[PDB]
Amino acid sequence: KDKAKRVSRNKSEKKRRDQFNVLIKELGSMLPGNARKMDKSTVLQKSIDFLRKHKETTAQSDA
Amino acid sequence: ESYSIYVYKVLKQVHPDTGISSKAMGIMNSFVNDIFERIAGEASRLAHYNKRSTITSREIQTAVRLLLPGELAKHAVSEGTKAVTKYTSA
Amino acid sequence: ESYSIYVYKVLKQVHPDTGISSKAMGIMNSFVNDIFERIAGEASRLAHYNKRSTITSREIQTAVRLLLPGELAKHAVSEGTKAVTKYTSA
Amino acid sequence: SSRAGLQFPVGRVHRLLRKGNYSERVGAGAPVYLAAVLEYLTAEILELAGNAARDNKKTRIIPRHLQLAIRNDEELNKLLGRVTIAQGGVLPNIQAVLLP
Amino acid sequence: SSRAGLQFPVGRVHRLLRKGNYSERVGAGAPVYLAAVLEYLTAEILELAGNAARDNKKTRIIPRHLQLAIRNDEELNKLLGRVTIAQGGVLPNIQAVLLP
Amino acid sequence: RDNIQGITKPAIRRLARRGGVKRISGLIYEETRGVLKVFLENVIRDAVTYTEHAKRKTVTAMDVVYALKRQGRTLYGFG
Amino acid sequence: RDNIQGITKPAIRRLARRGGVKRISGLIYEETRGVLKVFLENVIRDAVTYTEHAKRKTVTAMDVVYALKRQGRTLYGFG
Amino acid sequence: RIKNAREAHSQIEKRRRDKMNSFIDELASLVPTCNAMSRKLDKLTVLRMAVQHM
Amino acid sequence: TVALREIRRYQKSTELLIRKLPFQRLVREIAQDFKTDLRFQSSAVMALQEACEAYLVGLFEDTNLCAIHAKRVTIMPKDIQLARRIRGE
Amino acid sequence: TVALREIRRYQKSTELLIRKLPFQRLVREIAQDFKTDLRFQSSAVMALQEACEAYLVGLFEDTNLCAIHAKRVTIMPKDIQLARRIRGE
DNA sequence: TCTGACACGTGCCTGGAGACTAGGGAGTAATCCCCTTGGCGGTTAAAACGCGGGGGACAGCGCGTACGTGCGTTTAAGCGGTGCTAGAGCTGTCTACGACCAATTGAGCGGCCTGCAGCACGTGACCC
DNA sequence: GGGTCACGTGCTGCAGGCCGCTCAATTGGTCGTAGACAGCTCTAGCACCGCTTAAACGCACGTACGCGCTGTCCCCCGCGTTTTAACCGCCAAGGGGATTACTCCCTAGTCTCCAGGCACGTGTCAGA
Repeated sequence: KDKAKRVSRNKSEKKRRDQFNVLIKELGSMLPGNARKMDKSTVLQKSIDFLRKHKETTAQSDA
Repeated sequence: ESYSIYVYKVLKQVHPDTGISSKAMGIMNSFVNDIFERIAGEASRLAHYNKRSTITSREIQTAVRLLLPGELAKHAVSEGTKAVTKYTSA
Repeated sequence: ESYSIYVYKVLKQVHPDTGISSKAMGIMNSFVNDIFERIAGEASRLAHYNKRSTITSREIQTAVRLLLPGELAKHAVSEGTKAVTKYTSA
Repeated sequence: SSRAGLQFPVGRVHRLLRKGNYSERVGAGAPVYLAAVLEYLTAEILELAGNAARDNKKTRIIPRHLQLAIRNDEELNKLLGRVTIAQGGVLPNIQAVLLP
Repeated sequence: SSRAGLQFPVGRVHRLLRKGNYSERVGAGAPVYLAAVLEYLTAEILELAGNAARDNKKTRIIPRHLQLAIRNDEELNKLLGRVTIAQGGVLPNIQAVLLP
Repeated sequence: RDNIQGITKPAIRRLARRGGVKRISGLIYEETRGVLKVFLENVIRDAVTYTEHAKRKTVTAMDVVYALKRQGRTLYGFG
Repeated sequence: RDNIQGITKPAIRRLARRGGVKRISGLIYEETRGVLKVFLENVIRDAVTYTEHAKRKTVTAMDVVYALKRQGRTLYGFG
Repeated sequence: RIKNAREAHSQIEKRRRDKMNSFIDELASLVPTCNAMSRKLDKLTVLRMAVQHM
Repeated sequence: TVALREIRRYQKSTELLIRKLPFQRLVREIAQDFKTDLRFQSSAVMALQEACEAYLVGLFEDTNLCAIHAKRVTIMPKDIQLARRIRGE
Repeated sequence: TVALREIRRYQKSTELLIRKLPFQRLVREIAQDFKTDLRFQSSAVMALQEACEAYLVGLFEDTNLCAIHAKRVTIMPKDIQLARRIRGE
């Protein structure tokens, strides 16, 4: 019967996964050159490249 | 023994959202020990100079005034004075 | 109380043909008190560090080694050791 | 402590005052007076150290913050002038004559 | 003092150690050891001071002689490096660069 | 008031000479007086504090000796 | 033997830079090593003396703290 | 035989996690706010800081 | 140009600029002159390292000031010696 | 030539180089700042004077050395300031 | 011949010395655990070495002012003498607080367990 | 069959709660000393007055030192390349320190007694 309690814990694990999924959509949509159908790894990869580019550009403007 | 409990409580009262490292805490404990020795030593010397066998708030107050710089001396004395008056009353 | 009697006697035993002025003697008395405090202070601290309630010749001998320079310490320590040896032997 | 209104202990302070051969006798006010003083000084340092932490976006105090907090305060700097702080670092002071 | 072969008082040293808040207890041999040390150090100064008096054709020691004896002797000079001596005067030190 | 001026230029010259000084700029006299005044003020404040603690009206030699001693300067001959 | 050479010229330069030194003569390195050697000897000798008095064979941070403390130098964080 | 397909699947799934985790650490390093952290940030926090930073 | 950058860099950071291993050996090298076959706690050595750098840095600061007083840029042993003598060494 | 003879004379002698009444008034001038209507022992005041002169002599010696380091004979406040700073004043 | 210091003589009290007893502290012994010390292998960064150029330091020359030195005039400090009070020092008396000892109670800390949250892993579903 | 996403399970860590133990705080009682208060006396310090000598202050003149300017050479600084040590990670053994228990000795406290030490006065000697 106590196995039912695990469902709440399963929901908690799902909540963490869902928070990640929501942030992936926001993270991808907040980038320039937006594209659909990017997978989670691709969204992160393009986010990494964007931030490197953004850092490079602001650094390029100085010194 | 340590003051980590009391230091943390004071830190929370001043900075409710700020934590403290173990290294910083060790430093604060050394600080407190240092201050104690300075005052206790001077209070004893004052009693010696004045041929007294006991320590009272007067010896502590004078030791505080001698040891601390202008602003700290004034404020530390005020805190000591109230605590004794308040404790004595209660 | 003063050490003028003992200081004078020692001088006579070293230099029989000279004496000590009043000002010079006041200085020598100030000196003796200063040296006593320095050694006794360190001996007390050694007892404190090692959580001991008794001061013995060991704490004093160590205090002498810590306070005095090499050559002077060797001679001062030798005299202290001999005095105890002679005393306990006599 | 409770009646004194202090966070810091008094009973151990009383113990420490009578211990160590400071005096033959200790008055009731002395442990209390001192406990208030120790708490006061502690609070002042913690306040400044916390500020140093905030200036660097930290929520946690480290030895570097304690060093900065003290040396920037002339009363504390004098009081602790002979004190070395582990991992405290140094102030970034450069003489003007050395600059181009 | 006679038993120890000392000129300095043993009882007085014991009393000072016993009643100076240095510790709860004092060992019987401690006063003897210390009295010998104090006597030795005193003798070192007196020997030099007596020589200083002689070098000035004096038969009596004055504060200046103590100053001369102390500051010429390195071990004593370090020991009394921060001591001020009444009517001690100063040593006649002049820098060569100032001379013609 | 103004007893620091009581230390005349000749007084400074004598002291400077005792310290082995051969030649003196005109600004030394004022700098020296400023420093001396501050030095003395610190010593007296401690001596007076001792007198006040004892609730005395008269400052004694021991108040001075204790003041100098706690400052690091041990004095022989005055107790 | 010869562990003082283990502190290399670049190490000396880094220390001098922390001290705000812009330009360093070639004689500094030897002078600096001599100065440090004296400092270490003084602190260690006292720390060892404390250890010996306690009849111990292992030197602890407190022996160092006592050695420094009596030399007018205290250290927070190490005890 | 076909049992290997499930074993391969669990290894593929871990490889996907490892690739994402590697990117999360790299992404965190590019956000200045992460410099204030001593401990490694959790997956959700790093993504949140990246969008907050942008 | 580089020296100013180095000063800023080293003043900003908190880590030791000396090497730890030769320091540990040096402590024994010296300590053995007082007593042989000694054992040491690592915390004792670390305490020494912090004190040693702080000591030398303070001397460097005074040395630099002495050179500046003489209107010079470089530091020399003569500047160190003046600072040391004034400080009682 | 005159300065060297004066140095030798003042180093040779032991008397106070400051007039007493000006000194006594200065002490009372200061002491009144802390508390009014004070009384002073003469020996206490003389103890202060001896310490004060000893202090200045030490200051002058270091000041002179600083001027010498700078390859100068004349002492300036600049030299005093360096010596005082090095000694922590 | 006089003044100050040293030596000699006299008187009184305190401290030191000697004697005795008990408890607590110090010293000694045995056992156990952790840290330090010692050794081996690999990788990366630091240190060491070499080369070229510029700036800094040192040396030399010239000029002017401030400082140093001497003389004369004016003033204060120092020395000696006179007068009075408050504070300091000493003695005696009385009380409250602290110390010492015993007895209780409450809160907090430390350790252990439980619950919740987080991280990693495996399986199923969906898409190609 | 491969890759991604979604769902559930297993294990670990942190926070909260509970249990057990200790200390401090609290409460109560007794005894003595030290501190506080009161009274009395004397000295040193403070205040005031007068005179003389030396020092300080003011004025004038000249020199040396310090400052400013110019020129030359060497060392240090900066960069690049090569070699070694430092640093990092992993593994093993022994000794010292730490912890616990037991025994013995010394000092402090208490008690008793005397001389020397300390202070004061006189006489002689050395220096003035």
